[PDB]
Amino acid sequence: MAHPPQIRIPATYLRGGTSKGVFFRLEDLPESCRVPGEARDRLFMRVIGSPDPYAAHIDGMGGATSSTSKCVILSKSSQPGHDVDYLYGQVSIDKPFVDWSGNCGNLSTGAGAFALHAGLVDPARIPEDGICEVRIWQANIGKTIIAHVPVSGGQVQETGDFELDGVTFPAAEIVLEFLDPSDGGAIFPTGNLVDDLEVPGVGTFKATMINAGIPTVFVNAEEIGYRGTELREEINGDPQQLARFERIRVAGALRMGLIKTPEEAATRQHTPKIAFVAPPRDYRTASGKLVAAGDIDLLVRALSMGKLHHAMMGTAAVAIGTAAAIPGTLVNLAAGGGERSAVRFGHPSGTLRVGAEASQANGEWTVTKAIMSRSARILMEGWVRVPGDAF
Amino acid sequence: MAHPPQIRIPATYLRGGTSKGVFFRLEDLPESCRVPGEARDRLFMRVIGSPDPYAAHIDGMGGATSSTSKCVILSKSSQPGHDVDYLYGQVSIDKPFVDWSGNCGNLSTGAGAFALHAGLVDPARIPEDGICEVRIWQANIGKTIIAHVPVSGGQVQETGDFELDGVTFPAAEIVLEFLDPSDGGAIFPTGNLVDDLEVPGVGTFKATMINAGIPTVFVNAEEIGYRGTELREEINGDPQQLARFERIRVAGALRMGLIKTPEEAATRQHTPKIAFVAPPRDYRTASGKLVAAGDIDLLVRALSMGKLHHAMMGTAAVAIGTAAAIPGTLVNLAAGGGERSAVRFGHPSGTLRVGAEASQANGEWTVTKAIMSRSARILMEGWVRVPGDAF
Ligand SMILES: [Cl-]
Ligand SMILES: [Cl-]
Ligand SMILES: [Cl-]
Ligand SMILES: [Cl-]
Ligand SMILES: [Co+2]
Ligand SMILES: [Co+2]
Repeated sequence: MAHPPQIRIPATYLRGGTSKGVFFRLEDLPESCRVPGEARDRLFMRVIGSPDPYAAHIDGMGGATSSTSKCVILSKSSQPGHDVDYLYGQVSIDKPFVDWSGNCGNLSTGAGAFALHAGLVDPARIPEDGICEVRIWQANIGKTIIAHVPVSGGQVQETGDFELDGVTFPAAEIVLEFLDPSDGGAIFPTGNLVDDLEVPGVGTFKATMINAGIPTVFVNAEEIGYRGTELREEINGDPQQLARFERIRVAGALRMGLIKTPEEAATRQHTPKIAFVAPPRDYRTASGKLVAAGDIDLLVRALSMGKLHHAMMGTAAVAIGTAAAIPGTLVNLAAGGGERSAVRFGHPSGTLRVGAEASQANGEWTVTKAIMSRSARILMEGWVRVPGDAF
Repeated sequence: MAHPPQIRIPATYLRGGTSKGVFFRLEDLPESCRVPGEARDRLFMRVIGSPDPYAAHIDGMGGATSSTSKCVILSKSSQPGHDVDYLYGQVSIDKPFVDWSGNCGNLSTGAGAFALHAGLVDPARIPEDGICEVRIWQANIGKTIIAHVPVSGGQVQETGDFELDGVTFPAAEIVLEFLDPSDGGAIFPTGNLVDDLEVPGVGTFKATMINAGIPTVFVNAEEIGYRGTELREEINGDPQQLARFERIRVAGALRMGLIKTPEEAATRQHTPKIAFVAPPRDYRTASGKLVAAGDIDLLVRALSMGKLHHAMMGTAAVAIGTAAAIPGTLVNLAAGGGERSAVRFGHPSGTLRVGAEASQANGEWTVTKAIMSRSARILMEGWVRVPGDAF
């Protein structure tokens, strides 16, 4: 017949962190799609509803945003010491293209949960009640992610009271550890944990300039004239303040070797970031919610693209966690000094717990872990349908 | 336990026309949700991922647009001469509200298909191969919709080569008939099928002013200086042309009693619409595709909000079909006159087949049917999950 029925493909549609994706077990895919290739790419384009000239994904599982135009394959890992191989495809909205070159750290959370819903983890590793350490081989980039997935009654504990910025409703916390994570080069491009940063016409300030997550210039709130508790309204409305921060950011860029000249910074607004830190202090948000000093290890405020950020940027959260873990940095010192392999920092809209491990050898630091918390949940499970001739 | 597992609710996620919705059988809903009420509303808010302050529906089935924030309940009809009752809930994105007062004609297409996937139609009515006449009681507004759903092998024929504007991929055609469809009042507010419309400083033109679908002023292309084949670029770049059309539109508004004064039209830009018609003629689109005169019954071009529309507005498509069916209107005459209970018209980007039936009694016309074609397909089927405490 000219128009056979659609194919039904077992799938699970999950929220993983602040993204949605359609998840497949490798064995559930059509035979032609069980290796990488054009069939697989076509299949996922079609599941998602791409390429779409209307840019709306009305005819597929996509939501017409980068956060909602994603497919994931999990399989039992061939890689020693791992439970699952995790492959992530970013489906272009308007072009026929599936990009396999990246990772989605948000969908990693979903990979750990799905590994268990999918039956891909050795049951010797799954408690009746507790935590399952799901060992994920990120197959796109060749790196390990450990997802500590809570379990009740032998099944993933999905529900709970853990809040994640950008996730409307609270759910159960899944802690992720990115092992040996990888603008490359030295963690401390100046070779020092703290430098005297000269900012022409502004001052000379202590600063930690760190390349971890994202190149970031950190300074002490107090020294640059801030309390560390400031919210967006008291900064983002004063161009004089904002211009001053940019001067510090440019000075650090120069000192970090990210630009050769200060005018080069006009056209390099994304990195480095600029943030200021302080020891903990009670403060209230713009919303009205109180954060007590006892509840946090330090305060951090960061600017992105010339404005104070409302919470914290993802890669900058990694820079904080990394800097906190390395004793002697301004972030470490703000958090109390000594060992700080996990810290909870207060940002304008709430608090965030991050962590890191790092080691030293001939002055030279290596980051061995990035640690963060996210959540995941199943939205729908069953089968996706596509036309059989579409791939 | 403090956080029980999510509930799994049997559901089907379908595209119906140019919308997506989550479809339920009434019997599959939790007991508390099998009558209208707060539980049901909460359930659907939660399935969709509302209310969402981020306006992104990352934590639900919604797509954060009005077209993708919809839930549907079908049940076996209690209403004599009907197969299913069809209830549609529009879920607000940012407020906790489900609106049950409207219909979605696009999701009607999905209602007819789902009625069959859901097993809700008497099998005496379903062929092995042919068409199933699904008789839908639109429970929100109290009206009948007949969906002619194609069937192969005793199952809905979903796939096919029928194109619908706003639907990325072709699928099988489902013809819908809206029985006794219902700015109300007379179909012809002037009492005439054609009037002499005086447009100050522009001219006096034949016009059909019809209230069906939407109040529309129709004129003959030739008389107002157009060929009827014009595309957007040759009109939408000339303010003098656009101002002239608006004068005609205002003249018709006045004559239709929709405004008391011409200045009132400055703040009433949505109705009436203004369109011009012509007998069929070959033309090429901006894309480059040729439409032959033999393939169409007439040409129609409409303006909305002061600009030539790229195809045709939904409610204006109904006005065309209705006017075509009523012998003596300019639309009927453009289409060849006589009986025209279905017509295919050529618009700037393609062609559209619409239909109507109407009857006359003491000069007074009543529309008994609106007929149009759409398509539907299942995107995913199985179960949605929500937290059990969410509703
Ligand atoms: Cl195959
Ligand atoms: Cl496998
Ligand atoms: Cl219940
Ligand atoms: Cl029922
Ligand atoms: Co709770
Ligand atoms: Co085809």
